[PDB]
Amino acid sequence: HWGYGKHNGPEHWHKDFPIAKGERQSPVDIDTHTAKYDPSLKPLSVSYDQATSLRILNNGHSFKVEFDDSQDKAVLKGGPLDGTYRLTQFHFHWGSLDGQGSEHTVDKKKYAAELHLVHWNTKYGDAGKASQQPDGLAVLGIFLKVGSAKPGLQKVVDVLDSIKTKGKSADFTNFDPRGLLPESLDYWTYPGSLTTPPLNECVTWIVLKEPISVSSEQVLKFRKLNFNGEGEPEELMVDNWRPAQPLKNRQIKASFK
Ligand SMILES: NS(=O)(=O)c1c(F)c(F)c(S(=O)(=O)CCO)c(N[C@H](c2ccccc2)[C@@H](O)c2ccccc2)c1F
Ligand SMILES: [Zn+2]
Repeated sequence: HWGYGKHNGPEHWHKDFPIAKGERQSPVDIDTHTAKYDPSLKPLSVSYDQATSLRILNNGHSFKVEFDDSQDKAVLKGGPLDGTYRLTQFHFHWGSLDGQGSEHTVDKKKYAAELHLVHWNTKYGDAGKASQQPDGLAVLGIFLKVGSAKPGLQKVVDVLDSIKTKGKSADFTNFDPRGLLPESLDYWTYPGSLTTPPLNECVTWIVLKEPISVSSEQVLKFRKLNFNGEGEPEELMVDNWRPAQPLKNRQIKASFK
């Protein structure tokens, strides 16, 4: 099946998912100098106060924390969005070393990791149906640089030893995703896709300008996860990022400057 290695990695995905070479694929390089400031864009509304995390799982591609999205509890609205998007999960992409790991890049700069908070448009009723629509999903992307620790990430890092291999999961309640956000909500936005198969072109990307800093010890815990199930050969889960794809006929908009 698909993955991130030489024989089944991003350059191979188009064979099973031909949209991989489509007109609105993600991630992209964000050219800060040619993004267009749009003074008409609204501030992003991030209403995470009633978030209810439920579980964390290693799916053999990343790890993900899943939320109760059966009611409006943790939602994203405003910015470039029409209507209300419900948070369903977050996950990360990261590198084998600190100089790569992010999917979006900024002026060709790669971060050590990128956090994706995935939300679905409540007019579509569920994430599956939303994934089939051009305005189905909004993904809030946040870059991680290595430096000071992020205290609000610690609860995540400390449970990862319990989900080392593909298919392991644990209950994971009362995690506050507000503790992963940087101070600023300034952002770039463009229309794109999921960055993993099936690569649906259904995402409004909102990528925050300000990275969060995480420590070396925090990212080192990510890199101890395994892609494999227990009892297959050990392959560390690292470099689970798709590289920048061509922008094609898109303009990236900025909320600032
Ligand atoms: N970088 S990305 O944001 O594009 C991305 C990922 F990188 C990613 F790893 C996942 S994943 O679910 O953790 C394993 C690969 O599916 C998902 N999950 C998909 C998803 C979850 C919740 C809501 C919408 C989409 C995936 O599970 C999916 C794909 C297609 C249709 C429904 C669900 C994902 F969206
Ligand atoms: Zn992602």
